[PDB]
Amino acid sequence: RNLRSMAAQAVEQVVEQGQSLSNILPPLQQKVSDKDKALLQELCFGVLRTLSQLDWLINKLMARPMTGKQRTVHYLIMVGLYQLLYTRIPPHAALAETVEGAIAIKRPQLKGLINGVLRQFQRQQEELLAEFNASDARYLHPSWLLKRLQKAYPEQWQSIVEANNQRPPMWLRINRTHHSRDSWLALLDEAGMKGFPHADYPDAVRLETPAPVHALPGFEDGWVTVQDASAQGCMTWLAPQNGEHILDLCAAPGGKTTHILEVAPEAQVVAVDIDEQRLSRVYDNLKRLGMKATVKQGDGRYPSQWCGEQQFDRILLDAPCSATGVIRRHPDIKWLRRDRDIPELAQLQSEILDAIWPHLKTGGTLVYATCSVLPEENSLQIKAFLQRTADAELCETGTPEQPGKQNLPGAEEGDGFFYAKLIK
Repeated sequence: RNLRSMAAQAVEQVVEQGQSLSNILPPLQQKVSDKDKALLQELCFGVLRTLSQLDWLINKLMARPMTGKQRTVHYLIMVGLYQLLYTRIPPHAALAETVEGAIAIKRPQLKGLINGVLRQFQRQQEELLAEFNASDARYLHPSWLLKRLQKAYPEQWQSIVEANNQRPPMWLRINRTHHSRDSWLALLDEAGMKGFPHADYPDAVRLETPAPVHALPGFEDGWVTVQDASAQGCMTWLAPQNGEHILDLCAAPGGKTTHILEVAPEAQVVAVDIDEQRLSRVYDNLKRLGMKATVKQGDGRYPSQWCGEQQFDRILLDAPCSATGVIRRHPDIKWLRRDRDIPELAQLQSEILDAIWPHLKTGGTLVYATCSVLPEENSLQIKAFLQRTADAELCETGTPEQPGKQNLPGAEEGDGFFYAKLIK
C-alpha cells in the first residue's frame, strides 16, 4: 500500500474533518509492518507538527491550492514536502512515492501536477526557506494560539513554542511496590538502555531515546508505566492514603489511577470517565499492575448519575481542557482546537467543578489539574471557583492571588501542566 496516501488522508481528516489522530491512526497502523508503521507515524505526526510551514510553502508555490474535490491532493503534496524537508529519504524516491500516492487517493490524473509542484519546490527551496525563517509561521503555531502564548508569556513564549515543537521525551513511572527508581534504572542499564531521574518527580525516569513498551523491563509485570512527568506530579499534591475513598475523575487512560495505588495500595479508588472507549484503557492499566478499583462510566457534569449522593475523601480532577501543554506529543491539538474553544472549555471546567465539589467530604482534598498552559483554564479558573465557593480553600499550590502551579514543557521536563490543590 502507499504510505504517503495513507498519511495524506489521515492528516486531511484531522485538519478538515476534526478527527483525532489517536482515533484515525490505529486502524491504519494495524495494516502495516513495523518499519512502515514507523514511517506512517513519522509522516502523520510530522506533517501535523510542521503544517504551518508546509501550508506556507504551498501558498508560495501554487497560485491556486488544491481544494474541494481535490483537497486530498493538497495534503499529499504537503506529505511530499515533509519528506524533502525533514527526512533523509532520497528525494527522487520521496517524489516517486508521493506521486504514486495519487492512485490510492483516487486522483491518478494529478500525478503530473504533484510531481510538478514538488519539483518546483526543489527548484526554489533555497529562497523559500530563507524567506520562511523570517516569518511568524516559523514558530509552527496557528496565529490564534501563538498570540495567546505571546500574551500569557511575554518573556517565555519563544521557549514554549520551541519546546512544543521538539520531539517529546519518553517519560516512565517506576512502580515503587516492585522496585525503587534507582533499582529499576540499574535493570534498564543492564538492558542496554539509558535513563535519567528528575529531582522533582521521584518515580520518574526519562529515556534518552524512546523505546517500544515491550522493551521496558517488566512492563507486562507492572514494573513501569509510560506517563509524562508532569502528570506524575499530581501525586505530590493528591497525597493519597490507605483506606481512603478517592475519586479519579476523567481517569482515562488510568495512569494516575494506578499511581494513587502505588502510593497507597489500600485506597478505595473509583475511576470514572465518559465512554466505554476510554474505559478499556483504565481496565488494562489496573489489570497489568495487579490492582483493583471500581471503574464507572460517567459524566462529571452530573455526578449523581453514577455515584448517587456519595462523598469522597480526595478527588483528582484531570479537567477536560485545551491540552495546549501536550502539543509536543499531539501536534493535532494545534489544528483541532480553535480560539473559540478556550472560553467553552473554561466554562465546562467551571461547570464540572461546581457539580463535583458537593461530592467532596468535609475536610477532603480536591486536586484540579489540566494539561493546558492557558491562564483562563488554570490560575484564573481556580480563582473564579474560590470566589463563588465559600467552603473552598487553596492549599500550597500558588496563592489566593494566583492560584495553582504552572509547568512549562522542555526537553528534560514534563508537559505543560497545571496543579491546584483545594480543601473544604
